[PDB]
Amino acid sequence: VPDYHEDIHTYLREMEVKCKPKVGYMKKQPDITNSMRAILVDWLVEVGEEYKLQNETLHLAVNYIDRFLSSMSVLRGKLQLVGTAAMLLASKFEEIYPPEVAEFVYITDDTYTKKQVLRMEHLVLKVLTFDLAAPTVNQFLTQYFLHQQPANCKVESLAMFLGELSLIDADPYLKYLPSVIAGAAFHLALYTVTGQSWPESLIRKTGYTLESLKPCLMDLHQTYLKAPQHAQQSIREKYKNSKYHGVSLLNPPETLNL
Amino acid sequence: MENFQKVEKIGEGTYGVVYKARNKLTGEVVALKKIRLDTETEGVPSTAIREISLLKELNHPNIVKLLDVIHTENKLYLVFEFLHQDLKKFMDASALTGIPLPLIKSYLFQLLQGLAFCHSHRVLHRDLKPQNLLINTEGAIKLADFGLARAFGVPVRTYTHEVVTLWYRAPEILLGCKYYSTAVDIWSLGCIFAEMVTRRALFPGDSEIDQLFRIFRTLGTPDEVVWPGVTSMPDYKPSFPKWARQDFSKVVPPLDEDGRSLLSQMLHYDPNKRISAKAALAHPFFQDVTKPVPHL
Ligand SMILES: N=C1NC(=O)/C(=C/c2ccc(-c3ccc(S(N)(=O)=O)cc3)o2)S1
Repeated sequence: VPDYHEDIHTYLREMEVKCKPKVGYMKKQPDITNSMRAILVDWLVEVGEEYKLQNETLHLAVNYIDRFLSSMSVLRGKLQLVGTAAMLLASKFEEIYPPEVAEFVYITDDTYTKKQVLRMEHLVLKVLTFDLAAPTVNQFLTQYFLHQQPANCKVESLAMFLGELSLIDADPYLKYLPSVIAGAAFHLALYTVTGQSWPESLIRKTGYTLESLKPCLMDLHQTYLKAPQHAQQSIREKYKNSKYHGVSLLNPPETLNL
Repeated sequence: MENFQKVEKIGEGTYGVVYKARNKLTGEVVALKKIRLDTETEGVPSTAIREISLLKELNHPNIVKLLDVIHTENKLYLVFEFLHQDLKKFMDASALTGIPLPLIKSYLFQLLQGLAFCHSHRVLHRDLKPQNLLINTEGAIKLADFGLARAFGVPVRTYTHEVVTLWYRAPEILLGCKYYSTAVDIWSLGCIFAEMVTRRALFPGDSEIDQLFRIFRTLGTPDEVVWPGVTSMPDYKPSFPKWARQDFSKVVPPLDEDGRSLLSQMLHYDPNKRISAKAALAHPFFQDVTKPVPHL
C-alpha cells in the first residue's frame, strides 16, 4: 500500500465531479450521434493496440472527447480529427514515448494533414483550458484492485474489460462518475469469476454500497450480456489475447441477484 | 500579449526563458515563461501539457501560482507570480556566514509542505533543485518549475528514466530500477537540506558513476543488509568499491541530534524505508519552527 493512497483517492473523488461533460450533450449535436461516437471510440481502441499505448491514455482521450463535444459543434467529417488530437494529447500527457504527429496522420489514412492535427490539438487545449489531469474509470480500478483478497488476475482483466466497454456507449454511461462505473465493473468482475461480492473494505473506502452501485450494475450487466451482438467489437477482440487472459470469452452470469 | 513590459531575463528553465515583467495596466509584477512552439513538427511539447495542467490543480502557498496562459499562434507564455530570487542565488550570497538555522528549519518545513501537497495530489516534481526553489522577502519558499513533473498512478508503473538533475538524483534512478515514486523527491530535498547547512552541494558528481561513488563514499556503499535488492539492480556492479558509511556529525556538522535524525531518514538508500513528506512534518526537528525573514 503506497504512501498517499487514501489521500489521492479522496482527491480523485473531488476531481471526477469537476471533469464532467454534460450528460445530454449529444442531444444538441446537429450532425453527429452516439453511434458515431461509438465508432470513434472503437477506432481509438484499435489505435491504442497498434501503437501499444497504455489503457489510461485511451481513457484520458475519451474524457477529452466528451468534454470537447460538450461545448463544440462538430460535423461528421471532423469527428475523427477531434479524436485524433484527443488521443495525441492523451499520449503526450501520459506516455513515455508518445507516437509522433506523423504517426497520427498516418492512421487517419491521410484524411487530415499534419497542419490540421496540430491546429486541432491547439483548439482542444483551448477548449478544455489545459485541464488534462482527469480521473478515469481506470485510475479508480487500479486503486480498487489493492483491496483484493487475494489478487485475482482474471478479476482484474475482466474489470478492465468491463470498464473499457463503458467507454463506447455514451448512453447510458455518461450518467455515471468514473468511480461508480469502476465500482460496478469491479463487483461484476469479482462475481463472474469467483462468486464473491464487492468487499467490505471498499464499502468503507468509497462509501459505496452494492445498493448505490445497483443502477450502474443494471446497465453494465446488460452491456456485458449484449457484448458479442454489439456493432463495435474492437474491445472484445482486444480482451481475447493471452495478455488479458482471454477474459472477453468468459460467460456473463445470467442473473446478478440483487 | 501587449499588457506586459518585459524588464529582463531572469532564468532559463529546463524548457524555456523566464522574464521579469510588469502589467502596464494593473502594475502587477510577474514572471513569464516563454515556451517556443515554431509550429510544424510536434506541436505543443508534452513538457508544457504537464506543467500547465498540473500547476492548475496545485494551488497551495508553497507552490508557485500560475496566473495565466497566453496561448498565441506562435508562442505559449505561462504567467506566474513573481518571486524575488531563487534559493541558489540566496545560498551563494550566504556562503561565508551561512543561513541562520531557524531559517533553514523554516525553508525545510515550508518545502516539505509543498511537497506533501504535490504527492497527495498524485504529482512527482522530479526536478527539485535549489535554482527551482523560489524565495520571497516575507520568509516564504515555493516549489517552482513543473516542466518535468507528472501525475503518477496507484500503484505506479514505469516512468521516464532520464529524470532529475544529476546532483540531486536518487540512487534508485542511478542504479536503473524499474519503478520509482515519491521517494525520488524526498531524496532531492534531503540533498537540499544538507546544502543549506554546509553551503556545499552534498553529492556534486560529474557523471552517473561519479555521482554513485560520491553517495557511496558518504553514506557507505549499499549492500543487501541496508537495501534489500540493491545487488540485483540492472546497473549495480559487484565491482563497486566498498567504502564505509561516514558519521553524520562529519557529513553535516552544524546539525543537532534532531536534524541528523531527519536527514538520515531523507537519505535512506531504500526508497521503501525513506521518510514521506507528510511524516517528515511530524518530525521533532520542527517542534520549534518559526518564520524568519531572509537577510537579502
Ligand atoms: N524555472 C522556473 N519555473 C518557474 O515557474 C519560474 C518562475 C519564476 C518566478 C520567479 C523566478 C525567478 C527565478 C530566478 C531568479 S534569480 N536568478 O535568483 O534572480 C529570480 C526569480 O522564476 S522559473
